Formats: sequence, C-alpha cells, structure tokens
Amino acid sequence: DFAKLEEQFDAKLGIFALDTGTNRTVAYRPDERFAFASTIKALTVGVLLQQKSIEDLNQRITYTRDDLVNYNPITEKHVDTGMTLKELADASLRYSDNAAQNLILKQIGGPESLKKELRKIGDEVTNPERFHPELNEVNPGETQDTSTARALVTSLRAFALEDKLPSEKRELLIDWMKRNTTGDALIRAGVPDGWEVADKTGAASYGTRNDIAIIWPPKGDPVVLAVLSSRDKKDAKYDDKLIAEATKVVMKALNMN
Repeated sequence: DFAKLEEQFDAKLGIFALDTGTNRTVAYRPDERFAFASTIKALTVGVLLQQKSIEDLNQRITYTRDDLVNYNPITEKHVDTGMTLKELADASLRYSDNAAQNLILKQIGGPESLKKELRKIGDEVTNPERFHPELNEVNPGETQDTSTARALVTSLRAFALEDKLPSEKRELLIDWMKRNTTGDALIRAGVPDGWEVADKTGAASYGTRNDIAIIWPPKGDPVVLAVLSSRDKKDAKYDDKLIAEATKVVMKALNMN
C-alpha cells in the first residue's frame, strides 16, 4: 500500500509509527532522510520548555521588522507590543509562524544549541543548522536540516510522552499541537473524527511535505507517527492527500481502523 501511494503520487514516502501500548511499529523507508521543514518547531518548543520554568515563558520578546521572514501570520501583528515566549510557542506550533520559530531558536542559543540539546535527549539524527527561510531549502543528498521518520517519532515521543519534560510542560506542548490549525488535510484527514490528534506540519523544497503526530484512540495508549515525503524536482508541488492516505494505511496496519 505504501508503494502504491508512491506510485500514485510520484513521491518518496518515509513512514514510522509506534503504538506506545504494544510496541508494535509500522515502517517504510523509516531511516531515509528528508528535510524536516517546520516539523522542527515541535522539537524546538520541547527544548524551550525544558530550559525554562513555565512562568519564565512570560518573558516578553521585543522584535522588529528585521526579525520577520517569509511567513509571519501572528508575529507580523505584534511588532509594536512584542510577544511573550509562551505566545511565540503558540504561534510557532499552531500557525507555523516562521519568525516565531527564529525568535525561539535565538532564545535557546541558535541552531547549534538546539542540535546539542537534541543530542542530549538521545537524538543523533536530527541536524538543525539554519534559520527560516533557508532551512526549508535542502538538496538531494544534503544532510543539513534533515531528519528521519524514526528519529522524529522518537524525539517527539521523548518530549511529549516520556521523561524529557515534567507533566505540566508536556501538557502545554500537547495542547498546542492538538490545536494546530495547519494540519487538517494531513494526518488528521486519515484519522476518524473524534480521536484527538496533536500534529506539526512542514513543507520544503523538492516537494517535501511532512507531518508528525500523536494520535489518541478513544481509549488506549497513543500512536506516535511521522509521515515524510519528497519528490524529484526542486520546484515540485506536493499533494496533502498522500499524507492523509498514508495515515489511513498506518491505522489499518495497526488494527485501529
């Protein structure tokens, strides 16, 4: 079924899913690298949370037009007032605000700092190097700003569900991701209505289209999923339907739907 989706959508798919209740997995090219694009924003907030108290998220960040980049849906409205770190995390996660990601990344010490903190949580794969807009531009074979489906799942799980954060911080992260506005055509579109989904989307050059998520069936332990994709041509379009359909194959394979 994954090969058939690659054929229908002229794309390369990377899939990893873990049922945290059983330890069963679904995998298809799970260790192939893709540009992570804005899926990195979830791990970036994980690191922010780890390094701050919750009250410390109330720090107000002043910024200017020079901090705004290519896509600033929330941050462009608040240049005059600033935004708190909490507000920047909300913007980054729920709207994929690129300026918010760059401001958070600067607060935590820049891409190299983020990389060091990911290594500390056990991720030796994810390779943050650049800010937006450049991080979304990755050529075939390059490893800058890439990860794999397996590593993104492992890292997302570690922050949201395991012991890289204390419970109140896990809850912030999960609630922001559950209320994401950008993912309705992706993993959410392959999950029955009513099941809670926390997700973060991304897109990059070479038609890269990604979504990472935690899916809660009405009872029982959650599934952590990464669906990554890319194409042959630099300026290629993506199709969200590939990601929705891949998700439905994962849900069948896990006997959840």
